[PDB]
Amino acid sequence: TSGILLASITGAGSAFQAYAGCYLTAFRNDPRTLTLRMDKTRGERISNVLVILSGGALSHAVEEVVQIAPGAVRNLATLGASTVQFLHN
Repeated sequence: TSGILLASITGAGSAFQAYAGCYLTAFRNDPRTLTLRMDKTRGERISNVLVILSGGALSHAVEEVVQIAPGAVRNLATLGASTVQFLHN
């Protein structure tokens, strides 16, 4: 239960370093979804990000693995969470 509050992510987007050399932008285009665009990885290889959603409607955190190429997008439901963190899987 650490991260940025989802309420602080807007349609404009915010950029994160998930782990060394791996950068992504998160956008919140509606209150139910989080859109992740992969921006850069070491060697431009497929990412290996762990997304952790917590708080809010969630009594316990939920995690999702995101393995996508730079330039690709992953949409995920936020499940009423308050908080999100990006880490290395």
